[PDB]
Amino acid sequence: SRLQTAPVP
Amino acid sequence: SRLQTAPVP
Amino acid sequence: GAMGSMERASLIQKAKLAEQAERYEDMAAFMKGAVEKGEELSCEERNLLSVAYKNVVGGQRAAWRVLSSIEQKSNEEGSEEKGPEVREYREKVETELQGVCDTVLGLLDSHLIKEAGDAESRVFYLKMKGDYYRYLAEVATGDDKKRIIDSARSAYQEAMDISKKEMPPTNPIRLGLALNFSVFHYEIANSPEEAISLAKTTFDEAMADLHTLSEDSYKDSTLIMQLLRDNLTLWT
Amino acid sequence: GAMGSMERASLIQKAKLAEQAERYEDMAAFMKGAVEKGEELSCEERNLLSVAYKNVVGGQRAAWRVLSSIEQKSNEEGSEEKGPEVREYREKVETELQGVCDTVLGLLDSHLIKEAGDAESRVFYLKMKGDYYRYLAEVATGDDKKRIIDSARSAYQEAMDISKKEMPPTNPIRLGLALNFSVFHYEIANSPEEAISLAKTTFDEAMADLHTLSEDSYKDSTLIMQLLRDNLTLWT
Ligand SMILES: [Ca+2]
Ligand SMILES: [Ca+2]
Ligand SMILES: [Ca+2]
Ligand SMILES: [Ca+2]
Ligand SMILES: [Cl-]
Ligand SMILES: [Cl-]
Ligand SMILES: [Mg+2]
Ligand SMILES: [Mg+2]
Repeated sequence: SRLQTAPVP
Repeated sequence: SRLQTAPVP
Repeated sequence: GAMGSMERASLIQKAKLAEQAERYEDMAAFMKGAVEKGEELSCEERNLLSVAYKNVVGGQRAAWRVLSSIEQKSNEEGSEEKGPEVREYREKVETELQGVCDTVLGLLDSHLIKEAGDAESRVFYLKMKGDYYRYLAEVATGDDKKRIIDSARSAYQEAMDISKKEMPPTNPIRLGLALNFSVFHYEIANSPEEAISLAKTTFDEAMADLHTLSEDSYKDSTLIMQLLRDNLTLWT
Repeated sequence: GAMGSMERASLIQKAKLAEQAERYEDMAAFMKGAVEKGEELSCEERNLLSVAYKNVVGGQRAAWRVLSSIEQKSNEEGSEEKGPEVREYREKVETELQGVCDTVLGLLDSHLIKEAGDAESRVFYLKMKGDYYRYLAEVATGDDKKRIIDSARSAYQEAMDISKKEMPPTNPIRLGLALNFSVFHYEIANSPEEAISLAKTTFDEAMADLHTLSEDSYKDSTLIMQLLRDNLTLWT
């Protein structure tokens, strides 16, 4: 992967 | 598939 | 318009950057600006114009289909009535799509087609005219629909007549034109037999000319031929 | 503004339609209009607002990264100088991104945050404030950059303090806040050890509270926990 941030529904 | 038309580069 | 102060070469450079960034609305505005400089377009530039508007109108078409489907479901018996909002928003998207189509058709009429003398350019532009009238047809209702369909058909026919006289059966532009006119016949003009006939004849005539091609040209032609085959498989 | 004449319920209905159609710029305009009606937002409505702007700014961020990379390549030694166009177009995209961020921050300041009394709403909005300052930080240069970073940090901290006092360690909003603040530390504030510490502690405290959850809540929490784990795997 790369870094991930919070998903949006 | 479904129907296809011409692609664009 | 707003691109009036930018150099033609800078507009083309930025169109290429916008393609890389997947910023297709920007790409279309840059290429509209380039067309409005009034010089004919090169083969590469014609492709940039086509890529830009196809991606913009493609987004609109997809959204319109989603909304039309929801709308049609709401107008079934036993559907709880939820007010005017679905129809309103579908009409908003529809109007924006019609506007993009009208912009492209405007560019072709003022003055890309009339200044196009070579077969490769004239066929490209006439195919595009057919395509954008066909996109208008997808959303049209009634008598407007009849005249729009005739306009698409007429543009496609003119392109076909030139392409048959002036281009080899393996030419990608000729193949893509035939592919799209065949879909026109099947989906818009309610002529599935004409669609199937056109796709088959186009495929078979290209097959018999492949022997003349270089490895790279062979790859370009066979890619579009496979699209004809895929449609024929669906239709028969 | 332009949504001033549309009912609040109609704006929310159309936001949902625009989500289905993947028309996120429209979705954002509808939700801005709903916020400007001046009533607090429900949990579902807050999610629609977040979805809309995250998709808009995400497109801009992706495009900006593409353009920044091309720009940086052009400013290497032995790079043929091609004029101002790359910098110009990167600045255009950058300005549009800054404008979206400023619109969101404006909505939070006028007056979503001050009217948010419950922890679930206040933490949501303060996280969003942190996020949109962080997006501004990604493109900022120099002294502006320092104040923008401090603004992001302050918003995230305030959110963390509330979430720790008022929400369980498995709460999805609390988990997503911690995920994003950890990325802030790693990517923006040049504090990789703080990033790793925050992600680890957050993960371990959620793990120990999973036993309290229903099957559905368990699924929601473990999804975000896996994101913390994925980052930790990259970083260590
Ligand atoms: Ca000039
Ligand atoms: Ca000419
Ligand atoms: Ca009202
Ligand atoms: Ca309140
Ligand atoms: Cl509307
Ligand atoms: Cl620009
Ligand atoms: Mg209409
Ligand atoms: Mg700037």
